[PDB]
Amino acid sequence: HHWGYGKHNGPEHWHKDFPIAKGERQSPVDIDTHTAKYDPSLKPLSVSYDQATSLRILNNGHAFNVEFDDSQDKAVLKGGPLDGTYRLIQFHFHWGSLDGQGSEHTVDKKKYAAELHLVHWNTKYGDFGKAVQQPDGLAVLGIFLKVGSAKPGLQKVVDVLDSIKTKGKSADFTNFDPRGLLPESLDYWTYPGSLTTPPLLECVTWIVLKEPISVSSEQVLKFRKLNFNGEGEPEELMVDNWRPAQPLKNRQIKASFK
Ligand SMILES: [Zn+2]
Repeated sequence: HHWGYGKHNGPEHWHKDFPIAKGERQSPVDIDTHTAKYDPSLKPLSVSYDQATSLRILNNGHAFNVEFDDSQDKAVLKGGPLDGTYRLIQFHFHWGSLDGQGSEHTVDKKKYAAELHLVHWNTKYGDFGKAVQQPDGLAVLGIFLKVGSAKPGLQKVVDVLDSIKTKGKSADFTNFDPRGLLPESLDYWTYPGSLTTPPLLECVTWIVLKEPISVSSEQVLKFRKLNFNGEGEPEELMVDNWRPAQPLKNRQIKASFK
């Protein structure tokens, strides 16, 4: 009876195995755009992905992760609210069963069709495993997806999904360039929070871009053909793999922009 997103194991149940689910800096959260204060000391975000090396795409039973070689300083996030340099380890998405839901963060209670998470770890902790044990161990860049025009840079991801339909399947996935997933603007909101899946560790500086990217209905439809189950098990479509907004608890959300 492992955690997931169903009626009997979904986000409302997580606190039983992961008591930090009711902690002081849980994610995601609703971004109240009227109370997020502009902070002119926040720096431009620096996203250096030109040397990114993707290796593999994996269905882990909760999402698909596109994984990167993080054994050298190749694809780093820095600047913004961060001190130091954070190395990209993987990205993944959360999405809905319908276009009207799917994002984890919300913006004045608005839910987007999906949300992309580019996960980075603080190089001063040596690796991802040690970083998640630190309050500033991770920097996660969150990007909202709305349904409209296709995102051409997403199409190589969408097209390999039939090869990792079920939990546990992986596929070679080299030379994918994540710069094809970024909006024009790097204006962002930022706040201290957590992983949004178990173990829900409170190790993340969240950086959520104000500008969503557009993906086509056909692109998000193919996300929804994935499976939570493993091969040869009853088919359960991987949809609504999103945790809802959690209490802000007096944390302040800061805006990079006026
Ligand atoms: Zn995520």
